[PDB]
Amino acid sequence: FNLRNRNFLKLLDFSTKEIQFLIDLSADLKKAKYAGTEQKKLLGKNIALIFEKASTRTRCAFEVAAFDQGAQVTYIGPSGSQIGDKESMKDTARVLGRMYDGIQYRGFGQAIVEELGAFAGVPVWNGLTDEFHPTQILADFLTMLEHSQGKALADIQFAYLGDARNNVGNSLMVGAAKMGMDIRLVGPQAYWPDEELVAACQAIAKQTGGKITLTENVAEGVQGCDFLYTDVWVWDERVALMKPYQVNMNVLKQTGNPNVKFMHCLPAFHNDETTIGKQVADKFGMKGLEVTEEVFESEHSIVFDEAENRMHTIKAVMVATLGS
Amino acid sequence: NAMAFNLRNRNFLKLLDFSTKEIQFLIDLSADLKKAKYAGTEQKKLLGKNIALIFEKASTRTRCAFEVAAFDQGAQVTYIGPSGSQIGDKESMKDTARVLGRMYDGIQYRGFGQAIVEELGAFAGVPVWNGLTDEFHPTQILADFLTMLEHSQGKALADIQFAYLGDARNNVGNSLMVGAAKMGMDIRLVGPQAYWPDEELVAACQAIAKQTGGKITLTENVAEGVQGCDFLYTDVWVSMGESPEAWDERVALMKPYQVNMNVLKQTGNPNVKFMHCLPAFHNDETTIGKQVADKFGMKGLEVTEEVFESEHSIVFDEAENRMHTIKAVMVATLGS
Amino acid sequence: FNLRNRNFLKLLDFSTKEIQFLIDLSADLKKAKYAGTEQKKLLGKNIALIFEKASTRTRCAFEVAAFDQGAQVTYIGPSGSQIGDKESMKDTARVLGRMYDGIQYRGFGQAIVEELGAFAGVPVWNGLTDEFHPTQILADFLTMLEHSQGKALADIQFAYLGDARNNVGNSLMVGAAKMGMDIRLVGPQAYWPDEELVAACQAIAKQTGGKITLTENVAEGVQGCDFLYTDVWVAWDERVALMKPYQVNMNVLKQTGNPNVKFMHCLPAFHNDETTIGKQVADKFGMKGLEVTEEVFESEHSIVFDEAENRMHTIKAVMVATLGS
Ligand SMILES: NC(=[NH2+])NCCC[C@H](N)C(=O)O
Ligand SMILES: [Cl-]
Ligand SMILES: [Cl-]
Ligand SMILES: [Cl-]
Ligand SMILES: [Cl-]
Repeated sequence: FNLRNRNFLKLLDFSTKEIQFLIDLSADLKKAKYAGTEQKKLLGKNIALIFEKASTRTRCAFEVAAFDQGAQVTYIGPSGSQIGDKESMKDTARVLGRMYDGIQYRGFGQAIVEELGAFAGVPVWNGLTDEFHPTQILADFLTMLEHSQGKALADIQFAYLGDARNNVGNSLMVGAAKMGMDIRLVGPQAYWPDEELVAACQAIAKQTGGKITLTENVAEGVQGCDFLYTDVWVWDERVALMKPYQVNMNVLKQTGNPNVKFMHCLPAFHNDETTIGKQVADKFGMKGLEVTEEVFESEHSIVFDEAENRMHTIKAVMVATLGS
Repeated sequence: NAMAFNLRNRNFLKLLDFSTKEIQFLIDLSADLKKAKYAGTEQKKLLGKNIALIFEKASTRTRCAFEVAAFDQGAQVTYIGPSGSQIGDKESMKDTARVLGRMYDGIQYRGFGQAIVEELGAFAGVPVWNGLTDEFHPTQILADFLTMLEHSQGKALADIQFAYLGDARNNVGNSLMVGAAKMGMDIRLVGPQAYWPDEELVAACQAIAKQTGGKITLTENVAEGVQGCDFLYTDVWVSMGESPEAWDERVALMKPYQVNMNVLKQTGNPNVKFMHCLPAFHNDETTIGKQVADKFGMKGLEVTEEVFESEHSIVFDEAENRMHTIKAVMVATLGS
Repeated sequence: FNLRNRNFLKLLDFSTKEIQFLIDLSADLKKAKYAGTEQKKLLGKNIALIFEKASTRTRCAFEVAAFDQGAQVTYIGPSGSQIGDKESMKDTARVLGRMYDGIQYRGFGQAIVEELGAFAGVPVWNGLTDEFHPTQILADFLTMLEHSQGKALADIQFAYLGDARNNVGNSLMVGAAKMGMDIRLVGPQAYWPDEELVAACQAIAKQTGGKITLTENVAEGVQGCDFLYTDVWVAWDERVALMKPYQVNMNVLKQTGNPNVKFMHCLPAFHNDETTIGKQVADKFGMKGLEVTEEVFESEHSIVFDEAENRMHTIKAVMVATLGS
């Protein structure tokens, strides 16, 4: 079975087995690249990559995945896009859909990409919107499976620390619900995900055997976790509020799990080697913000495997929807 | 096969640089490449060729059409955007042309004066293709003529009658007039006299038309202009690199030439089709189109939503044909 | 004999024979492309081109060379958010190194590219930093060889006129010392290269048979030269008055006493009124052309477009040598 010709707009649109299939495909494509046996399933296909806001990481993952599979790409960056100011999205979708075989869109509201998905007539893939970051969560779930000693996703427990009211938190929560996982959102109540979405995901989790806990208590939130995940907190008010949710070595110890792994979608502020991270940390007497250098660079840290897996999972999305 | 040989290594700077039969050859070639692509039998004639795409203005259709065409034909591309170049600021176009010509096998240029692209064409040493200037947009019109043929069962171009409404002296108007003269068509340019093409260009086209059996009418009278037309064509009333303050004094002047359902009815032709080079301002789903239309109490500018989305509209077929026709130009001039 | 897996960060990192090898490979690749016999050694490789500062010239040479060799490229152009603002270079290098097979960097301090080179895990190539422009000098040396009536580099004498205190002057001086050449830096004393780099190059030149001369005297500086080289001079008002005596004009060519002397320039050049900037500057001083006159630039002595073409072939050599298989 396949997702041939589907769009990839948000994980809400997919079943448990369909998400698993994409992850399994990602693993097979990864192995094949490393083994030099990769079969080009997108040979002769042309893809357009529309970025209304810069996202070099997502961009590079799409380009490399396309190139590996025999496709060619057109990158349209923030200044290149005429959409919404000079040309409607409906018109733009119909035009691009005539010339290209598939289209990636990274932008603002989910409603924009849904309209592209409705009008383009070829597969449309969401590289990130305000609401959702579905490609990231695929990469994360693949990374979890690679680092969990054969535990399936439904047997995994993880915590996301800090500000969960944003695309990454939203997508982790949906993904966890879908896959029957036990997720804890650990952070200040004001920054828990949207109540409507939580309610929807709780409904999903009840059918899949998943669990969703929202808590301000770090000890309770991380106890027993296989993975700990965080992201940047964006600052005076936010830092003071978020500071207790910093992932440091003590937090790892509080899991009680010597095999705990640490994940971060990146970029991370973990030391004074960025302009911004130094500015903030100095103003606040910190060394690293959402995560400490010690944790970020430890053997528990799997962030660069997670980063690499952006590419393999985006490759799976394109192959599944557009490959032949 | 003189024709094919005679196209090799040419620049594609304006349709004034091509014969009737050459234009027909490129259109036919476009149709052949369109069929082959759909059939999955396309033979790559630009394998190993590298093409530079210089864009001094914004583009969606023309950029993507060059990229896709190049990719389909085995070529690779380097896109240099409006922030990327600055030509003439730090480096002369003569120098830039000579440098790019040593590295690349073909160059596309979209920008300002026709003189600039002609200088590029003179100095590069490889084929240079005009993807739009202030004065001309020749690839557009190849796509438009292919679309007209495809939507005129039986008819050749010399049998077709069409009207262009609006700003007749913009690049698209100019090119449509040239193209119609070259192909023996009956073209009406319908819009205010202040925006008619340059009298020297008109004279040149009228001379061409007399030998092909074409007809060129410039008129401010909508009914005389559209009566009997097979196709009605328009474009946005202010062009790129005109300043946005031009809208203020152009909308009211151009408003009588809006393509609405009533204009279609005035052709007297129930099978009239509508064309537009795109982008179009036909509703409130763009910030600029809403703001301008609202300033005049309009809904849609040069074309109404009703027309644009009707069964008479063939704009997305026209847009797709941008790629097949660009492909033809590159294959003819650089292919082997 | 190979450079497989090496970075190409600066000519200081290479031996005389390694530089010669790269130049010979550039020549071979050039001949192969013209002959239609090129063999693709980067087939299937993906390369990232990071340009923190624009250069359409260097960019196009990397792209075309990658394309000819079967590679695919991702061009990442200049923005408000530079490497090190939001993400460390160490993190960026590691991520890009997992996705790509090779990485070009053009940007700011040499330290940045050295860090990228240390962390990426794949070959890293310097397309220009504040300190060094190594790919340019390889192109220049190939061009010199091609236009030298049978002479090797060690046999060549050349002068660089004007402002030498910058990446091009620095690289030309290193390159010349490495290859045993006789280089004259001809210009006002305040614009000679960094004194520490001069000292280091004088030490290299002593091992290779090279010669480095710094002088303000044009006649003495250009006497006997096979090539004359310059670059743009733009504190715009004060520089131009200082630099004006070092304009390459026909009289300077004649002062070499060499009727076969050739003129080189890394480009872009201000040689007339057909650029906004060149016209704006020249007009203040009643000049037509700044560092070079139109007459010299467009003359039969000028080899600037051969030099420009050679940016591609030499960049191709660097990628093939380090990443090819
Ligand atoms: N991206 C665009 N606005 N394209 C329209 C191109 C044709 C139009 N007459 C122009 O020169 O502006
Ligand atoms: Cl990103
Ligand atoms: Cl999602
Ligand atoms: Cl034309
Ligand atoms: Cl160097």
